[PDB]
Amino acid sequence: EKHKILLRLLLDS
Repeated sequence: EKHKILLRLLLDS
């Protein structure tokens, strides 16, 4: 579930 949280924090900008 670590790879899902990183992907969302980034492409958010």
